[PDB]
Amino acid sequence: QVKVVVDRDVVPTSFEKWAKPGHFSRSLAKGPKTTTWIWNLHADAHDFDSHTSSLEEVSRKIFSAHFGQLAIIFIWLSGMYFHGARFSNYVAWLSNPTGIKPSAQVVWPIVGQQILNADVGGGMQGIQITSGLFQLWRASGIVNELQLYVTALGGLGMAGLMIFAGWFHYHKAAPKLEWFQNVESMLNHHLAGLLGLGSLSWAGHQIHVSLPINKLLDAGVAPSSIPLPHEFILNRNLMAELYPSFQQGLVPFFTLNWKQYSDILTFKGGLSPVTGGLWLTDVAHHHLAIAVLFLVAGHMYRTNWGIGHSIKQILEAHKGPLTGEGHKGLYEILTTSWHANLAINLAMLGSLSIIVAHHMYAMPPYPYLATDYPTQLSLFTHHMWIGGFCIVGAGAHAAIYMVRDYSPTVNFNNVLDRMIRHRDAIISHLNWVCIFLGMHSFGLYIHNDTMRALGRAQDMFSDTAIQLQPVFAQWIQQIHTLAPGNTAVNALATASYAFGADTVTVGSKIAMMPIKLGTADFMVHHIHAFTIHVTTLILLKGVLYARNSRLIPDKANLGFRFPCDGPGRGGTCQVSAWDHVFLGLFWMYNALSIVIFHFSWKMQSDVWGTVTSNGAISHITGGNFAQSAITINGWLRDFLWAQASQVIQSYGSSLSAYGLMFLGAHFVWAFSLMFLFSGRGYWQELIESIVWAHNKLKVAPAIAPRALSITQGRAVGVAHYLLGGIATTWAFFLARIIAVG
Amino acid sequence: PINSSSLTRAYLSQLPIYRRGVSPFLRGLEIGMAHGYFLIGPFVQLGPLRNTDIKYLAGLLSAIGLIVILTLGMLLYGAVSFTNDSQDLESVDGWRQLASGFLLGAVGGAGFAYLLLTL
Amino acid sequence: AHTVKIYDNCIGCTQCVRACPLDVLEMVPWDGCKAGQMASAPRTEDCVGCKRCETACPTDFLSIRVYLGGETTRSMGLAY
Amino acid sequence: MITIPYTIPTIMVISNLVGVAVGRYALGRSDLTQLIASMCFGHIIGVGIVLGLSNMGVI
Amino acid sequence: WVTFYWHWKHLSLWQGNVAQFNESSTYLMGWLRDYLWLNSSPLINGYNPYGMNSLAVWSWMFLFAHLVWATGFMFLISWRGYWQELIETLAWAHERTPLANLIRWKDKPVALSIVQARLVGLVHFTVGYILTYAAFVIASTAGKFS
Amino acid sequence: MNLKKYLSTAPVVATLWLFLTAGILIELNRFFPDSLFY
Amino acid sequence: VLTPCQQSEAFHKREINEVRTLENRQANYEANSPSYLALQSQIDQVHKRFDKYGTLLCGQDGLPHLITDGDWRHAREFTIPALLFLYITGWIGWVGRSYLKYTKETKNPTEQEIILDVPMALKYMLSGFLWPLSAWQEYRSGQLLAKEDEITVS
Ligand code: CLA
Ligand code: CLA
Ligand code: CLA
Ligand code: CLA
Ligand SMILES: CC1=C(/C=C/C(C)=C/C=C/C(C)=C/C=C/C=C(C)/C=C/C=C(C)/C=C/C2=C(C)CCCC2(C)C)C(C)(C)CCC1
Ligand SMILES: CC1=C(C/C=C(\C)CCC[C@H](C)CCC[C@H](C)CCCC(C)C)C(=O)c2ccccc2C1=O
Ligand SMILES: CCCCCCCCCCCCO[C@@H]1O[C@H](CO)[C@@H](O)[C@H](O)[C@H]1O
Ligand code: SF4
Ligand code: SF4
Repeated sequence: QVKVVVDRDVVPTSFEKWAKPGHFSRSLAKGPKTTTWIWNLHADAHDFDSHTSSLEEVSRKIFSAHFGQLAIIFIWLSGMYFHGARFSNYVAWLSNPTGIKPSAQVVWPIVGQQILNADVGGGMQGIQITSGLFQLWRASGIVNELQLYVTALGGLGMAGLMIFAGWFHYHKAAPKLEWFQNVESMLNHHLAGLLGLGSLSWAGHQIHVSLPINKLLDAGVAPSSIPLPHEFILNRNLMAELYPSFQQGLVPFFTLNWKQYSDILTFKGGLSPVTGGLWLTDVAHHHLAIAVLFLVAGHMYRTNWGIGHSIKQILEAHKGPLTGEGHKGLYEILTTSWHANLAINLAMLGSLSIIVAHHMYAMPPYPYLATDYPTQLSLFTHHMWIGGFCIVGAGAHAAIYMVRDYSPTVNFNNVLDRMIRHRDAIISHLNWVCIFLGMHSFGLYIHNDTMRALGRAQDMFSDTAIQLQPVFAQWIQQIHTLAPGNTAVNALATASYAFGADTVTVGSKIAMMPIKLGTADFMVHHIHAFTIHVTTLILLKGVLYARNSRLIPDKANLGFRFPCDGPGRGGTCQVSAWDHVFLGLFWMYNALSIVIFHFSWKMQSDVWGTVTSNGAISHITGGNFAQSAITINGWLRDFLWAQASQVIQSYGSSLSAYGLMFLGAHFVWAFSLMFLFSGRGYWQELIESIVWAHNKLKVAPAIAPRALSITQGRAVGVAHYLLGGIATTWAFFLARIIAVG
Repeated sequence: PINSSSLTRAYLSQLPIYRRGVSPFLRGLEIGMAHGYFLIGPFVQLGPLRNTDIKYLAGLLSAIGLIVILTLGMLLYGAVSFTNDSQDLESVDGWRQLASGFLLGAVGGAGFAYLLLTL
Repeated sequence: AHTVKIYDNCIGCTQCVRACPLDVLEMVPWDGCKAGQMASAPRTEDCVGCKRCETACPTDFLSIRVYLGGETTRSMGLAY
Repeated sequence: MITIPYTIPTIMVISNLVGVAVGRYALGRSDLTQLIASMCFGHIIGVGIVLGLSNMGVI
Repeated sequence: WVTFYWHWKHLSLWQGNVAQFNESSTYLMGWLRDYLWLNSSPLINGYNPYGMNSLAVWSWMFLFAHLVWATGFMFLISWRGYWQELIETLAWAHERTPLANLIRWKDKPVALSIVQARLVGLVHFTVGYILTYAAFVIASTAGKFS
Repeated sequence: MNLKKYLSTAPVVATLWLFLTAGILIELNRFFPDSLFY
Repeated sequence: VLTPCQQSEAFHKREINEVRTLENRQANYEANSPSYLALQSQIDQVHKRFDKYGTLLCGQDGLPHLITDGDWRHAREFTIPALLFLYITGWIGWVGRSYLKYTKETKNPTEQEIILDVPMALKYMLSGFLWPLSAWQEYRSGQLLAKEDEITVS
């Protein structure tokens, strides 16, 4: 049944245990006799299934910690609304968006760095936004500074409700585990209550705010003659002029004459030719479809009223012959082990963020988003990168399930461990697919590299040479051309203008051009399938060989973050289920580095740029992809040598901070290698040879100065390899596209 | 266990090794009779001499250029491993007759493919 | 073989034998310590050399010192 | 929505009664939630039939 | 750093603009801008989709030696026991497959021990490093002259 | 009562000293900018 | 040859070029824009920047070089902030050494280093002001150094 039992006055709220660092771990409350206690203090700050095995106390800790995370997010969005309010040129940006570059952050005038304040127009300078906040505010209908101030102060208000909520839900009203293992109610309220009322209420905001406002701004009204969203609901008369179905009220809704709501809601697709964004009639209609569809979706989980499913009777019913037991056990796995839930939710969250990137470049949903190309780039790139990292979090927390929370009694002959019976046949065929795709994704590049270098360009893989025209992608893209007349019957335009008709231009800037895919785009998709399969190899090898390998048959007895076993078996460095995640972060850097190096160079050759008189065309590199992506000298020369030139000449100007975050990120990238290659068997008596020089001058530190441990001494090589490696492409990309677009 | 069924066994059991009794020169001559017809293929359409009228002869010379390396590695494998003289494929003499069968049957398959690029 | 040698610092606390997942190490009654024990390594033919013993050797400095010697099938720990 | 002659509420109560006819079967207890669940299902079906009947052909 | 410094000194003497050095060598974008980005222009144009010239060997060696220098990092960073528990998967995949389990190894497939692993990562690091810089010295000075 | 012990720890006093000397550098470089003499 | 910097040609070329180059953005605004006042303050901070580098030595590069010989004409260039700096991290180093030889003799020296005893810390922070003739007089007692500490095999 469903009932909420809540402990009250769980933990006293004095600052006493803040004076005891490492109070939480009895393995770590001994105090630092060495400096490894300092880093183990932070490596055990959130090992919640290592504090105490009692899942009640753990579950209180995590559920209260989420409110801390949402508190930091409301401080973050209240920060973005205040930097939109006081510091941004958003009010002036709302007048002419295609001329004024978006800027919020206005750099304080200290030595030199006042030159970072870019005169982006609007009469007021500051460093240029690439996050695209102004496009979401024009979409959301924020008119003047007042809604940015007020929505910022409401952001701090919700931040106070999340700090007070998390304090309230760890200390003075914290629930039991029976509240938490009541998971049909949790899905029942997140499908329906969170996402259902979220999309429904957001359809309320778009119909009663954005459709009148972004009809008026689509008509080009200055941001003074625009009435407040306030004034559209005192009377329907200001909206019946704009959309004449508001005159009928809700009466055609309750009589189901929904043909009448073609003014407010429609299915057109394509893009607005005036603003370069999606039709907010289509977007508001869309959030109604998520509204009714998710409120349908929420009510399939029996909680108290004996109507709905339980997950147990679903997973038992799929008792397939080739698995034997069926899915028996997974409702007991996913309601007793948090790390498995974190594996699933980080996989689907990360892949959702990748889906977000791919759906934002080709269907740019905000007005004047595809006009300013840096906000179009970096919202592909950023969501691609967190969309990467969360999949490695799936590959880690799946293994953290498999090491800690695996129990073969509940998990006996089901769908799960029958994989692990033939995990040699899993990982071996991933090994084969990785070699086959590596040959047939990169050997083609060494081929075109040699044939172009050997002069015989007749033997390359270009359109002129031995072609590799992608057949399937061009065919289904041709289906997407033929959607809105044939199959999407009530549509007008296609799903995007990456598919079908001629390009959409706003302010002589190409918003979206139909992307052509020939014989170079092919091979880069096989790069992506390749380096996706390698991360899948390391992150399934990290899970199927997590608990008990055939090399080391007791890894659960060693743990998750153990470094190794020893020099035995000829050396067993880097063998834990954590160490595969260590590897999958480098392959994350590889895979996404060539995803965005496909994105930011195919769409600087095939989509973006300007249009001139008589509708004539001009790309940024000028069609320089298919003759140049086929090689690597074309890739490195014509992309990394040529697109760097606006990052490198950026000194003396407002783009020079990217000229600093470019070199410094090469420094951090290069600085990771010191941690990756060496190890603490060097640094420990290098350091102790310095401890002689402190013992001579009586400057012996009382906390004994060890070197780092092994797993920290490689985790930090990841976290510098990625910070420097990611911030190189960050500074390169924003300094490339701000310098032109 | 799985992919170990009677259709698996009935397909593998009549392959040109797992079949019961064939002389090793013919046992390898079947292997070369397949593979020599095979390896002419990916040198005619995609080879470097597909532009002149040596589209078909370069498949012969290049493919036998592979086959000498293939039988050479066959002689290395039977030279190093398979030391005993049980006279079958697990021997020296039966393996080198398996390799010689693969060579002569492979060159014969090369000539058969070359004379079937006529039609 | 990976030659395991067990010196006269071995005060017989038996975290070595409990730490060895190969049973190369056993305890021998040796009247030279307080526990009367001193570890022995008779079966070093199965000794991997993973040095899991030397981690759990709470002597002054490593009564049991593993020297990496021969590399057989069993001492390399290959499955096949 | 018109009166007693054939209209959109005419083709709704048949969906409601076949909905509760499902509610006699899908754990067919005679409680409140047979009607609140099952009249809701036949309500969903009726809404799927009314306007899906409106687009392709006569209402 | 020695030969980068010498080479960017004498590329400023031989071209003549020593003022190009002395004003733009005391900061790091002076090196990466004024030396590596500018002086790899005749290197990296070593062969185009338009054609090639005599420096295509040095640009092909250039990209080649970046590949050597990055195959070093597969051994230096990613150490053994990953591959020691992955060669076991390949050995299962060959022991279990039909038509090829006849062809069985004599020397058993074992991942490289970490005395060797850091060595071969070191060797690809040197070969990639030194072939990259011997590509760049000769392609650069052969491109600005001759 | 024991908050002042938390405000005596290593990272907090590290921020309350490097924040302070950081403010010495910035406030000493707004008042006297471009200071290469002396 | 290091010319005196106030008369070097390329120096004043950089004066005209940077005042004019930064001045090019100043005509993008009206006479009472806040940015226009900010670039007024910035032009002031460039003419002051180039007048306050008058007694330096900018050579043919037009960039002010330095001299680290202790020529006593270049003392404000290098040696005065040299002695100043050595005083400052002699302060810091003597504070840290004095605090470690405090916490070496306490109850629990481990907990002393996480939680700094801000009473005794800010005692030693301020008391370590005269480290030449206090560290030197603790050196003459044979107490700054040590002997027979830890070492490896030989
Ligand atoms: C329909 C009701 C409802 C709603 C709206 C939510 C919403 C949420 N839950 Mg949640 N939950 C619910 C019922 C609900 N839950 C029930 C019934 C259970 C028990 C089975 C849980 C158990 C649960 C867990 C275990 C966790 C969440 C978490 C979350 C948050 C996910 C983060 C997010 O999307 O940020 C978007 C943020 C918002 C949309 C702001 C939402 C704030 C509005 C005002 C709704 C909150 C109303 C509040 C729940 C009513 C409490 C009653 C009380 C005041 C008397 C989100 C706020 C996760 C989290 O982050 O913890 C907080 C988490 O770990 N929930
Ligand atoms: C640029 C350097 C580099 C290169 C080439 C590779 C290549 C490879 N890595 Mg890798 N790796 C690298 C750096 C590199 N890595 C780094 C820096 C890390 C640090 C984290 C890793 C970590 C890593 C892991 C963790 C794993 C790999 C794996 C693999 C293999 C994937 C299968 C494949 O693509 O086969 C195709 C091979 C190629 C594309 C290489 C080029 C081959 C050309 C095309 C053909 C042959 C050339 C020529 C004809 C040879 C004959 C001539 C010669 C004999 C004289 C592949 C060989 C995986 C593995 O074991 O295999 C599945 C694996 O699990 N790597
Ligand atoms: C791995 C990627 C790759 C691929 C696909 C190719 C492909 C090609 N290269 Mg090549 N090359 C590569 C990498 C690659 N190269 C690299 C990495 C280098 C540098 C080391 C070179 C250097 C190079 C040179 C220098 C030259 C070529 C040339 C060629 C062409 C002819 C070669 C030939 O005869 O093929 C031989 C093919 C075979 C022997 C076939 C074996 C593979 C078959 C198809 C496998 C089939 C198995 C089957 C599917 C099993 C399932 C069915 C079964 C169960 C029944 C061909 C297009 C030549 C040329 O002129 O180009 C036109 C040439 O001069 N290449
Ligand atoms: C108690 C303060 C203190 C003192 C007096 C010294 C003194 C010395 N260190 Mg040092 N050191 C310290 C802290 C200190 N160290 C810390 C915290 C670290 C870790 C980052 C190091 C790391 C370190 C290395 C790696 C090396 C030295 C070396 C040396 C010697 C040469 C001088 C030098 O270059 O310093 C080096 C100075 C630094 C690396 C940076 C300074 C460290 C911090 C930032 C300042 C210390 C202030 C301290 C934290 C204040 C705390 C007390 C206060 C709160 C009450 C000299 C005896 C070298 C040696 O052996 O030469 C013979 C050598 O190679 N030290
Ligand atoms: C796709 C597919 C497939 C595959 C394919 C293949 C695998 C093929 C093969 C085929 C082949 C591969 C063929 C062969 C041919 C051959 C023949 C028909 C024979 C004849 C004979 C010969 C060649 C002879 C030779 C010679 C000469 C000429 C002279 C003297 C010497 C000798 C006798 C050696 C299958 C069916 C599985 C299934 C379905 C699908
Ligand atoms: C350099 C290096 C070290 C040495 C790193 C040292 C131990 C850490 C240096 C940074 C710490 C944070 C210095 C401590 C200083 C304190 C922060 C106090 C300073 C005062 C203020 C800054 C607060 C390793 O321990 C190591 C381990 C394994 C593989 C490679 C390596 C490795 O390459
Ligand atoms: C046969 C008699 C039918 C009478 C039909 C009346 C239709 C509307 C029913 C509700 C009456 C009030 O109408 C509302 O008016 C408000 C504002 O006054 C708006 O919500 C809508 O117009 C109606 O809902
Ligand atoms: S040596 Fe160390 S570990 Fe081995 S027994 Fe004596 S004490 Fe226990
Ligand atoms: S060597 Fe490896 S196996 Fe032999 S004892 Fe020491 S640890 Fe146990």
